Amino acid sequence: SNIYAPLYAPFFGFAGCAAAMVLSCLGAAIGTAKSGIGIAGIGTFKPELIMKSLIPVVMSGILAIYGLVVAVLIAGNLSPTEDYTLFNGFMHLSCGLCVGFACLSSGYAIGMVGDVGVRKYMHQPRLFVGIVLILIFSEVLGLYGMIVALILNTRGSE
Amino acid sequence: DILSSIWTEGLLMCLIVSALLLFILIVALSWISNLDITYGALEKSTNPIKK
Amino acid sequence: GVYFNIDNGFIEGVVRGYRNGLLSNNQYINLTQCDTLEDLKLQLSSTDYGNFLSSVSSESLTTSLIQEYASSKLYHEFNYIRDQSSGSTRKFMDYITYGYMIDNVALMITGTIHDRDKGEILQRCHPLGWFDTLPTLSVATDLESLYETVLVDTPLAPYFKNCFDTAEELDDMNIEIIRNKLYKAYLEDFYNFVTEEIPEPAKECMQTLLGFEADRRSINIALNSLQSSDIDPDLKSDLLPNIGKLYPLATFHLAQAQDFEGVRAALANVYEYRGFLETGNLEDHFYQLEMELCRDAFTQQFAISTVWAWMKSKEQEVRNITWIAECIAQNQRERINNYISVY
Amino acid sequence: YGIAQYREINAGLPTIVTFPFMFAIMFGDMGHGFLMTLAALSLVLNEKKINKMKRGEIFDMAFTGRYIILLMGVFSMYTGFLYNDIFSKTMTIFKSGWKWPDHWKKGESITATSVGTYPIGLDWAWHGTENALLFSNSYKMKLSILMGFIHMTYSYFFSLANHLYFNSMIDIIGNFIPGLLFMQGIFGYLSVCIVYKWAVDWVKDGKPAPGLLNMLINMFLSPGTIDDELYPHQAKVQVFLLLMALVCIPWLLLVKPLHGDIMIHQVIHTIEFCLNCVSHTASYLRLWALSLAHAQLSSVLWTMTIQIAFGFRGFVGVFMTVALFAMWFALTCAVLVLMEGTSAMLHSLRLHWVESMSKFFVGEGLPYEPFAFEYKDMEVA
Amino acid sequence: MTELCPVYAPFFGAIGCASAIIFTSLGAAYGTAKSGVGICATCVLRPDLLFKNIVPVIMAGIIAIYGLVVSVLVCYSLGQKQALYTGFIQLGAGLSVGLSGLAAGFAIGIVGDAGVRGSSQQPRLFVGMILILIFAEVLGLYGLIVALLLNSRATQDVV
Amino acid sequence: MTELCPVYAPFFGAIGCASAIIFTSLGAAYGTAKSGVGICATCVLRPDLLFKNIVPVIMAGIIAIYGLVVSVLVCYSLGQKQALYTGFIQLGAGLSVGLSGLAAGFAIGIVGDAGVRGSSQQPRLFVGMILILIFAEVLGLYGLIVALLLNSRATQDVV
Amino acid sequence: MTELCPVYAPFFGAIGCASAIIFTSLGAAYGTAKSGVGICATCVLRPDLLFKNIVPVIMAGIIAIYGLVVSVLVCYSLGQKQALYTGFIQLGAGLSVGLSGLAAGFAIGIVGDAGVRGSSQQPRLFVGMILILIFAEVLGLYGLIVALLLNSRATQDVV
Amino acid sequence: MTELCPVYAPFFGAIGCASAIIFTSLGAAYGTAKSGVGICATCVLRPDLLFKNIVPVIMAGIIAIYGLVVSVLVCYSLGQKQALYTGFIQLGAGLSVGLSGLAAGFAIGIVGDAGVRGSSQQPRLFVGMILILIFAEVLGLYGLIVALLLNSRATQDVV
Amino acid sequence: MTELCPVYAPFFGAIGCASAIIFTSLGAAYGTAKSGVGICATCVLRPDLLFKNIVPVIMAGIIAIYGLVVSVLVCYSLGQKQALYTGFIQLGAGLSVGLSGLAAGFAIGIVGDAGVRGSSQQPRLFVGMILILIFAEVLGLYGLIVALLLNSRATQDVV
Amino acid sequence: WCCTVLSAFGVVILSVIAHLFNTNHESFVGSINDPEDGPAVAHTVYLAALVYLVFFVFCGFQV
Amino acid sequence: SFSHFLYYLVLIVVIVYGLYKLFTGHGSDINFGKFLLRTSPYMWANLGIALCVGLSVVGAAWGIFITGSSMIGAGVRAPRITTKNLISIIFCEVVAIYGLIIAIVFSSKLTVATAENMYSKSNLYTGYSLFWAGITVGASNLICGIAVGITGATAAISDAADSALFVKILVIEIFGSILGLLGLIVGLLMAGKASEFQ
Repeated sequence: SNIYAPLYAPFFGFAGCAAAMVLSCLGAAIGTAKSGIGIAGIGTFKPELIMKSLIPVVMSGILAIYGLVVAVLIAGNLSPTEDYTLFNGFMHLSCGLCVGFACLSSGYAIGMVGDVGVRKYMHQPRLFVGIVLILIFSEVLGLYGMIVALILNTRGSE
Repeated sequence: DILSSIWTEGLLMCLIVSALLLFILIVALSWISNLDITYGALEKSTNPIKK
Repeated sequence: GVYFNIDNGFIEGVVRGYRNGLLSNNQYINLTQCDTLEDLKLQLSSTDYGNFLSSVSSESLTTSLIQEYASSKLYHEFNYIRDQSSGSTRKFMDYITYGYMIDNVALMITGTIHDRDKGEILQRCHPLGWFDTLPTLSVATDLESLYETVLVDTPLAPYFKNCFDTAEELDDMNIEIIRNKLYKAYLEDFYNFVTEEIPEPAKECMQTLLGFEADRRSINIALNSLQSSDIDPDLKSDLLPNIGKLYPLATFHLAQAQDFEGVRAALANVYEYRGFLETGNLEDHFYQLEMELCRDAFTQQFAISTVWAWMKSKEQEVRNITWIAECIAQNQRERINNYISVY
Repeated sequence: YGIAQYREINAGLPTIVTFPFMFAIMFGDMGHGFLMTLAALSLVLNEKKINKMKRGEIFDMAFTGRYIILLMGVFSMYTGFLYNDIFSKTMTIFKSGWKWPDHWKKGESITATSVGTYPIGLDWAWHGTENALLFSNSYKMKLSILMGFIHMTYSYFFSLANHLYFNSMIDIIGNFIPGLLFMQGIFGYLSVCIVYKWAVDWVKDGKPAPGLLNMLINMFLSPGTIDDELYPHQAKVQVFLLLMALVCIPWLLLVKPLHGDIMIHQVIHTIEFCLNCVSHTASYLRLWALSLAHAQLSSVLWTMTIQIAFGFRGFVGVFMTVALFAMWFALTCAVLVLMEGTSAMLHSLRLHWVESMSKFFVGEGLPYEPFAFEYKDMEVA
Repeated sequence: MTELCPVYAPFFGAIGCASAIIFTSLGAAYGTAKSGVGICATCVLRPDLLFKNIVPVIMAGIIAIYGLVVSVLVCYSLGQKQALYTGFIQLGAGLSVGLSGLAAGFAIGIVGDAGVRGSSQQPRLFVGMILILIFAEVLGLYGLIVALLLNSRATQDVV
Repeated sequence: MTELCPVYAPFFGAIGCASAIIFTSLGAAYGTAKSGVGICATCVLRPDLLFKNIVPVIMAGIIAIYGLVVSVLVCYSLGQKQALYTGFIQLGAGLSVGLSGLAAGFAIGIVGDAGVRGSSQQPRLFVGMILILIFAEVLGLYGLIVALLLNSRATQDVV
Repeated sequence: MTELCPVYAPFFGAIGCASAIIFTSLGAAYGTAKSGVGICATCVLRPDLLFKNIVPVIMAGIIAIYGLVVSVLVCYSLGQKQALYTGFIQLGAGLSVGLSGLAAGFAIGIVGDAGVRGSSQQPRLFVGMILILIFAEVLGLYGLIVALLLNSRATQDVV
Repeated sequence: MTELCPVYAPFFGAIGCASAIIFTSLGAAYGTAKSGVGICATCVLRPDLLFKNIVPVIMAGIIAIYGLVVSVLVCYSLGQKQALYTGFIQLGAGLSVGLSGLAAGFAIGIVGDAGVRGSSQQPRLFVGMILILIFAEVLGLYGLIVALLLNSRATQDVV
Repeated sequence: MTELCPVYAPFFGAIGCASAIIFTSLGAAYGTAKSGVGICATCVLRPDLLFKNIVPVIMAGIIAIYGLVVSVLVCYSLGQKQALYTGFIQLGAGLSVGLSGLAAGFAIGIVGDAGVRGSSQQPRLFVGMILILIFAEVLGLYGLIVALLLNSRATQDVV
Repeated sequence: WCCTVLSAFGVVILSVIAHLFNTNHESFVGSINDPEDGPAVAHTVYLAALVYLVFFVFCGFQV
Repeated sequence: SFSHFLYYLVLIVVIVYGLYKLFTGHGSDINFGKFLLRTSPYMWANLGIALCVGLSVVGAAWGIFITGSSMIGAGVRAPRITTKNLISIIFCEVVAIYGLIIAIVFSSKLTVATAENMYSKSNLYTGYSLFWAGITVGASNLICGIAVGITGATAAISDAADSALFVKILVIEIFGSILGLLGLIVGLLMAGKASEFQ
């Protein structure tokens, strides 16, 4: 057989896919949870700008789409029939770890800062610009990992 | 083909499954051992504002 | 915070519903235009308090009576929250009670230095700070008996053993020294407790709110301890909470602040207390800050400190109700709007 | 850091030049230094206008920094001439350096021939080579340590100048001569070691070439020089310097106290003197450290923030390289000059505050604030 | 599988590439979280310097860029026939940059929180905040220098 | 796969070269975090003392400088054919310098916080605080000297 | 490499030499940090007494001296074809000096800050402070002789 | 033992049949304990609701029913000859049903405590708590169905 | 011994018979501990209710009976020349009954404490407390049944 | 406002590296990895220099 | 803590064992790949199918009480919220529905391979695919259950305040449930392509 394609390489390919999806889901879930805690906290007091403050939950969703796209690509370039290579196996492994942990960290950061910012947004109206600035500057954190995932994956296929 | 004479693959499978069972058992024990009884409702206090 | 809802979830829901019952500024305005105390209760029945005060005749109604009855319903409900939960939250609510307990025991110290009466002293004890051995502690024939019965089978023991030595109490004034230093010991222990076993964010909110209360007690001590000079600064330094957020950089100067000039220089050093003592009465400023932090607590949704926030908020609310009732009963309508609550 | 002693040699005067050059030997690049020099000119040229306009948050402490930044910028120019890198990329005006063999295979590994010495700065032939990092790093380790030792000597002579101006002799004989002989006999002996090591063409000389920074740490063991002597008795006679230093340390410990707690203060004084000497001579590697950090950061940014050359001879490629260059210039300016330049500013600043100043500057005196003020148009409230 | 180029060589290089972004992302996440908590908590009293105090999150974004650049270049270093040694140095570079970035991110978070707390209360502390954030950034910068020098060394004279 | 030069030799070299920067970076980060909290606390109240008081953060950056120097020096001895002795020594040097720098960072941060607090009130504690920071830094200096000795013989007449 | 002098023999020596300086650095750093917190707390009231109460930090300095001297000597004891016995014994010496210095450092730190806190009030407690500091430093002293005497036999009549 | 019926295969059947009762029993024990605390706390003031408040306890008993039925119906398939395939199937069925029952028991316990607590104060929360129990028990029935399908599939076409 | 009856099956059998009594004893001991603490905290105010309040203790003793009966039943089957299947079945039965009894002990202790403290006030809470106890011990009943089923299966056509 | 300095630098520096490409200089072009076509990339980088010249003219609106 | 010291002991013993094998030269004797190949793929596939539904049920129940306890607590003050908030519980247990569906579609795949024959690429791929597809679906289901439970609790508290607040917070719950949908779709996509255990 092909020594560079041992039969346990798809194990690591599925490792990449599974880790990517689970960590991305976990990060998006933490972000959504903390942002929702903040939204519900300020709702009972100044119910009005709740829709304007919803945006961090939208970013948690965006993290979810990041995880989705990386995972679906990883799944797409796996199959039993094709001679999957072990290098490609650890490659999908690393792709998954990068994207998943980047999404998890970005979700933690965005959830915490979104919670605190939305709670303090009820007191001061113009804090929303800083809140959304922090929102996007934590967005870039997960975006960077997703780009890492894309390039590492496309070299795995190559 | 054998990994290690004493560490046969079947033993490794048994150890991995038993480790998963042991971990879930220990976490279940951690949940259930943190039961605490709401003793306040079960003791008629001497304070007048309750009685 | 997901483990919070394992057991406190019902407590959380009921306390949040209670927050929904808090009085807002608009219904404070509505209660303002009332002209008579019976009109006050008539309009207040429309509020969360409901028909609570339907058991008293209008002629027998007084501001003190409405104070007592509203505080009584609040105390019923706090006791209900206390005995409907267990564990770390149970100990937390015990610590909430413990401040009122300290005040009550300090009150009982009076009546033991001079034994004029016991039964009325025990009855007039406000019921929130009650513990089991209060009646036994009341029959004390001297300071010594109270000293031993308060070092065993009551939460008073750690503070007393930390602060007092074989009941050297007659030499020290109760209210200025015995009460306040005991309150300090309680406050240090409570801050410690929150720092080990509370989780975030209950921690990050309760620790700063407790620090605020420490700061308020410290500033009150500093201002009330300069009129007389028999409180030596070393005892004053001891008497100050020694934990909070203006400690130590402001606590030291307060300890050595000899006059109003010293306290103004020391307290204005910290940011969020600049001009705090310069204008008006400290009551309004301190209660306003307290209510702001409580509102801040309510913004958090999973946190143990929500019960502290709710019951401080309701206590300050009943204080506002008493203020309105008194400023309408005793006339002087120019000070109705002194109410502090923001909801 | 601290107001001067009543009449001592104010450390400001040497710092006027050393601080900009210590920064520059840390900074290196032509291009970043040139843009920051333009920024300095922005305040130098408009000094008349800015003097009567509120500093605020746009300039703030830079209000007085118009001339500091100018001088560190021109020294950045010099360090660029002598490190040969406009931003990261090396320039090639001067005479051709190493002549790698004229016949090369498609992908062969090619060494280079020392056909001569590049006259001004690091040889441009070193650029892009697999040994470039090692050569440059060894070079600028030695440069940093040598310049730092020279700075130590120049700063320590200020202690002698101060005591001589004050006409005190016991302090001289008890601190300067023992301290000077110690610091020279170890670290300046290391410096003379390294300069002799370059001076001799080692391979042609035939005798073994010692390691890049080896001889002194080899000597730490014993007077029995292990091997690879620098010169005839060069590794042998230095035992005299070592024994002189080790018999000097108790003299330094005892001379000053021999005019209750004076001895207790002076023992601490000797301990801190030696520990500061060794620690600061080691600390002088910071110049190297941020020089290399800046060089590598310039390389990486240049390699993947500018000049992909994608879409060559294409209008879409023109637009893409326009956007890429705008992003590159923004990144270089903000990140590079602000972050790293002020970082090197701070490192050299501390260097002068302790490594040089504390060797001689000890006295703290009263400040001079006379009675006058210009105007009160600040609208105080 | 060559004796010097085993089939499992890509493990170390790939894990280094992964860690190079994972650990720096965790560090930048902590830095951004603590910094922004301080921002929104203390500028609510006085808002106008929100844009001024945005800076520690910019520094955390620079840390994230640092991880991105090291990760993309070590990706560029990856291959199939690579020598075990190459995988070892790619792993070393990845861990170096990632953990140095994690330390830098902890520094960013703590320093930014304290700095914004001070700056909202007193203005001249802003410059000192800037200086410290620069230092907490040059920590991760040194990590990046080590990593890039390593993964440059990870390819020459390799059989 | 030589007996004295096994194929897995450079793994230890890479691990040491990285750890030399990770552990120093962690120490420096803790030091600068504690010192920065101290600086913010003292400067919100005493703004002018900021620039004068910046030194402890510099001495925290010392640990990062030391990590960088030892890491690059260890890296220059890396090689695909390097013997097991070389990897052993580079690993040992990296761990020694990194953990010495971590201890130095703990000391620097703790005493920097304490001394900043003290100098906030009393004026001439600054000199003593500086000398204590000097001893904390020279600790990392001993670590660096040990690392330099190991790296110096990392390739001394190695078979 | 012969089984008398296996290829992995220098691992124990390298890790021992590293751990010696590592553990003495941790001990000295803890001692100096905690005693320096004590100094910063005491000198705000008594600035003049700094030059006298400084001793425990210097004593931690001597602990670091012990660590470096043992580390450098046992490092000079290395070599590629070193006997397994040499590696084992030099690991023993390194760990011995390191952990003995760590214990001594804990003692120095706790005794020093407590003593300086006390001596802030009472002057005659200074001599007792110093006496206890020597009776704690003797721990690192014992570690010093133990490590040196292990090093003496590290290669004595070794094969 | 033959390859497809190895001697260690029945261990997984034994663990499956044990776990299928163990985990459901632990879940039902937690459920009945929490519900018992709740009902004893509420009945002391409201005895009239004691009889109807038992429902969560019957519900934990239903969890126990799940566990018992799956455990017996999986014990009915073990043997010293059973293949490794069947052993895995019964092991997996045991884990699925046991973990499902454990989660369901936790949910019943906590929800029953909260709901009995609510029903003490306000009447029509009783039906709400009952519905939450019903959903949390179709939850457990899902795991029951998974276990039955798995075990039923096991015994067919086995060598 | 034959691979189908390996010599190390008695290890599994001994562990199973051990666990079958150990875990049930742990659970019953904790249950009687909580019940006894509740009795000694309730009877102090209502002395005459003592003998009537000790029912949960009786049932914890019955859980101990379950452990004892499973242990005695298992020990009879155990033997040197047993097949590894018998060892696995004994181990599974022992763990099943032991952990089910431990769950029953958790439940019985918690509900007994709560119920006796409730019945200290509410005299008609004792019937509900008995009901909770019965539906909690049904867990131990099911553990007992699975233990009997497994152990009875353990020696059916065993080679 | 700030685009003036960017435009000026994109004239000067981009032009000097543009010509240094067109000079088929070793440090920039001819390597194994960089594009081999000197004048080809020189054309587009000269076009970038010209568009920055126009951009600088536009930014000269400070008067 | 004793547990942390146990982790330290495990780490040190595994590190020293690995170093011992590497130095004695049997670093290949710790062959992770050989362990993967020799263990039966049936074990991986079945552990995956078991754990997918198990973790789905765990997350479902976790979210169920997380929402329900606060829902009951808030319903005390105003029982108007009970029925109208039960939709949060419905969206919490649709996660369990997803787990059940993934479990049944996975149980469509198991079967007996021809003895030691077909112990090869197809069945190995199927085994690992089933294992970590089950882990993916189960863990994603668990975490979205946690998130939806927290958001449902917050929705209950908010509904106790105002009616329209509940409907504006229900979007948070919808966003949380999108995570569970994504977990289901990724599990299906990355599991389906593996054939049965031929």
